[PDB]
Amino acid sequence: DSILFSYQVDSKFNRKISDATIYATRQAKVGKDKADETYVLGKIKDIYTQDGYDAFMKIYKKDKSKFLMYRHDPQTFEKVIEPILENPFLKYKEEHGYIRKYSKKGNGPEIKSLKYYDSKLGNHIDITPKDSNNKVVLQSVSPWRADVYFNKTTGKYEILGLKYADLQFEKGTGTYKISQEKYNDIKKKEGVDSDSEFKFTLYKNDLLLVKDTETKEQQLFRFLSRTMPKQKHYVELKPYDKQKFEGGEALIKVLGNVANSGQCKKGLGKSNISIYKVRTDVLGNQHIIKNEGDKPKLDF
Amino acid sequence: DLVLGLDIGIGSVGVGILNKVTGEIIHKNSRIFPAAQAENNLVRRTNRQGRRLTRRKKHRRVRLNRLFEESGLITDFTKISINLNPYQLRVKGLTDELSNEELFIALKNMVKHRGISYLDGDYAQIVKENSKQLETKTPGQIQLERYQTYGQLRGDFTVEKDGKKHRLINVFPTSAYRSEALRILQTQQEFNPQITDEFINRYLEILTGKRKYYHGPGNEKSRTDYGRYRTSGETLDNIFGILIGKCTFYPDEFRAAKASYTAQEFNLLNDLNNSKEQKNQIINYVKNEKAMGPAKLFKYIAKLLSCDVADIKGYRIDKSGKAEIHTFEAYRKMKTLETLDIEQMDRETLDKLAYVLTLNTEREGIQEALEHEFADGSFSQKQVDELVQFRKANSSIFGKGWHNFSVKLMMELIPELYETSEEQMTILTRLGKTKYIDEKLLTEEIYNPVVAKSVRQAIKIVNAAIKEYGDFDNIVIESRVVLNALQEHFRAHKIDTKVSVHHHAVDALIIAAS
Amino acid sequence: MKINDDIKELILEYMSRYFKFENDFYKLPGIKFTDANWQKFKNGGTDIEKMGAARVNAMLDCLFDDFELAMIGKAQTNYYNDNSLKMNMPFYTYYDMFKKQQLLKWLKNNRDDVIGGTGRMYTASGNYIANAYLEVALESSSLGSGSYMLQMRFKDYSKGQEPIPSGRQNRLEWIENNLENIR
DNA sequence: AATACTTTTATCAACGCAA
RNA sequence: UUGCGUUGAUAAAAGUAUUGUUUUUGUACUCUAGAAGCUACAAAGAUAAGGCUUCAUGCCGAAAUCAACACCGGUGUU
Repeated sequence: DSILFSYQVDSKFNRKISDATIYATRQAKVGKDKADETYVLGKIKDIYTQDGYDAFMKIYKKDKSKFLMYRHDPQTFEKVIEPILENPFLKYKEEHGYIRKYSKKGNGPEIKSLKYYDSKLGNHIDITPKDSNNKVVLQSVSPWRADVYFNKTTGKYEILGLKYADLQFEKGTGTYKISQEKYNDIKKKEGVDSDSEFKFTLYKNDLLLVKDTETKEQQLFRFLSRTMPKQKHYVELKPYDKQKFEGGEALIKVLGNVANSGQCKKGLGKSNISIYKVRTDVLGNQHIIKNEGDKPKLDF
Repeated sequence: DLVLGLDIGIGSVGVGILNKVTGEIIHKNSRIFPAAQAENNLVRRTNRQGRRLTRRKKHRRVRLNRLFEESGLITDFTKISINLNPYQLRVKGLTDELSNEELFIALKNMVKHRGISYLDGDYAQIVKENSKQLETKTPGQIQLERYQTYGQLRGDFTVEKDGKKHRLINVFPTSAYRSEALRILQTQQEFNPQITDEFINRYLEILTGKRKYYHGPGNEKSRTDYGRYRTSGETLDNIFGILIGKCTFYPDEFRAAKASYTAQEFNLLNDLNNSKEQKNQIINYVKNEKAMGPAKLFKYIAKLLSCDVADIKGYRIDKSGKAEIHTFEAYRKMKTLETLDIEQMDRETLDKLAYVLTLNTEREGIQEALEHEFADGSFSQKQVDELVQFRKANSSIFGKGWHNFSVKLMMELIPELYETSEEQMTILTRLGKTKYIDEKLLTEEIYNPVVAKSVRQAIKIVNAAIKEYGDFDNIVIESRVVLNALQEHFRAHKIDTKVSVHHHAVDALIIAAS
Repeated sequence: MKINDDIKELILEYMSRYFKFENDFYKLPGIKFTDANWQKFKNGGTDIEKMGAARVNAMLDCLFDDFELAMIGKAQTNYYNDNSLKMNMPFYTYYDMFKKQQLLKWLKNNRDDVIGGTGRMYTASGNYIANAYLEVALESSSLGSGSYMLQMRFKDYSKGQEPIPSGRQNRLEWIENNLENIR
């Protein structure tokens, strides 16, 4: 086990920034609510197929108040659950036709689809139009790289995270870059102090070295991403020898053990820690660096 | 003195190097890269062409705004009511007077949904049923009838009639929309005199205007590398003209067309040679005298030598029958043209008429290649029209392909073919980076994306190892392209090196020992 | 902008530059320190970020022009993004460098609209200091009633006992000849 | 963000005629 | 290893059409001319965030290329 590995680095900058699917949100009270919250909506596309009935009864056996018709047209929902008592929607279609709504007469519109409160809002991009009333978002926003900062007045590391959608074609010359003020906002949100020293930046499959300060241990990782964007400095790592981290396998003293799933989501924003970056040759000759340059690369 | 070994996989190469007189490991390593997925280029291409479609729809609406503002009908476009029924005004303006703002509404709605034009198989049956309906009305009348009868207008939707059920669809040809717009514009011209005939020609150009599949994107001052207006300042005529292949031995010359005099006389010569007087006799007989065929050619070789056709060795067979022999089919078919014959014409003019007629597949490309490439040609319009109908008449014969040779090598070789019975590879036998290794061969010879990636990353490993340590004599690869590549580089660099074709590192170490 | 310890050093530097006795400054209306509290502020005692907003804005409004506070914000953006600047020089020296870069751009691009004058500064007792600083403005950017939108503020550190000349041409020649002595 | 059409150029295989 | 005649698989690039998602508005459905914005239908706008000049059959944006640094296709080190 004196074998050396050699990986390939992924540092391309203009990739898929998000989905192209335009989602809708509402503000409502669902579940264990003490206030309103924003909910990404969903839709059952058609209920008379085999999939739409299964999705309907899944939502119905989870929670009945998720449906928007349950809150905005209740008696029609009563005439929706009278069929599900005695049989289903396909049988009603092949006997009586389309499931119309409640009305005085038989002249209400037909019911083919149903919206509900799908989930809570996570990472998004606010693309709300001018004359709109609720929020309109784009989901599935991917991460690109990390910038690692370090301050001396606390003696610990802080970690940034840039996405693909944090860059822009600019307004005078059409170059692809991020400004310095938006970068100051991203530095402020991630908790980096203004007077920290920029150490290096990490792409995917970039070899990381973690050393300790009290008990002289050494661990080597591969960087993946900048997961869990609610509390700070958490980094997802991968092994150097294999492709996975299955089990509650121990790594070093101060980090801990991998979770039950197999994912290594650690917090490197702590004291008693030390980080180097490894730049291998194509034959595997590991060269260790401590300072990359003077400033992070922002113009491409 | 040292032996190199490589184990090549899909996304990994394991590599090792030994000494073989002692048998200790000098180096071992594992190089890991992601796989060459072709699903990402399909995703990127699909999105680019969808973005072009969205762009050109919006530009049609912008061009309609510019045309309507330049001719002075409407001043501003902010007070236009978006809550009027466009099909009602489109069917009303066929006989009545549209009030100058509902005309803009009708024309904008008509340019938003034009039709298909590939027609001039359930989907084919539904669009033919819809054409069978539109032979008596315009499509605006059909859409208004569907609207005020069934409530629905758009998509594909099925309706149960009194005794039958039929699925409807919103697909009409472009000719019907053009006829309806021409009728509406002539009636409003009879009413409102600000819509001159140049307005009608400009609007119909916006409506039925499409690009050609051999043009591409771009404009005269727009300079695309995906279209005919190349970014180097020039202008191609057909973008599939710089994609035609090279010659087999001189890799800087364009190929020849299969349907000319030169390739066809070369093919009949190659099937005849496996002497000179009866070569020329059979060739002028098949060239000038008609009602020809392969069985007729074997009857004629029974005729002139006056024997039964025996001692046959040089013949190709098909699965069905036999007597596959080359003929002057294209030459004899180019003789039934009512304009002047091709016998007493040049070989350069014949071959470039064959080029122009083989590559271009429809009227405007054929026409402007005949007008633009034949310098000072001064061709008439009658022969252009009959060559258009001639190319339309033979698509299976004339769009055959392109001959694998070039006109330079074949003009080097057509006289020589006759005097001796000799074959092509023996005839060509008889006529005959400064330290690092190239990326020429490994970027050209691509069988798959996966093989291309893995072999080029392995060759980077190879040349890094030969830079670091020194010379070699044995290189092992776990095919023949990389073999003769390395063998010719090492003979040209005067080095006798024999190249022969955790886990992968160990396996490369093992085969380096083997 | 951002209020931190670097703004405290910049405030104390420019106070030592324009006022010659410190009690001309810390007793101004709107600022209004006391002697023990001024010694608390000066000698590192009080944190500047939890003070009143109106007092710190009054100090910055007295010591700086309106365009100069914008240049403080832009130099703060550029300064905290580089380790050379952050680990070599303090913030007031880099603010001086930024200010003279803007002055040189003014002199290069449009030389024939640069005007200047003698600046006058009111003390705490109502009496002014005549000739406290040198005003440099662009004449095209005038608002009216003697106000200019783009205006900077310098101080000469020459060792010769000759004053700045008057007139547009003479003062422009003095500014172009003494570009290392003003600060 | 998916389903219908049209077209061009090129390369591998394998089935034969020859070397 | 090289040429010709058949038919399978693939790759790269081009031109079109109809929906889908989503926002406003109108009409219907519902509750008392107002309200709720569910459920349908129809117009108009957007369709990876964005950006350019030449003013238009306008154009670009989801792939591959890869260890860094210094001195004459080569040359030295952590």
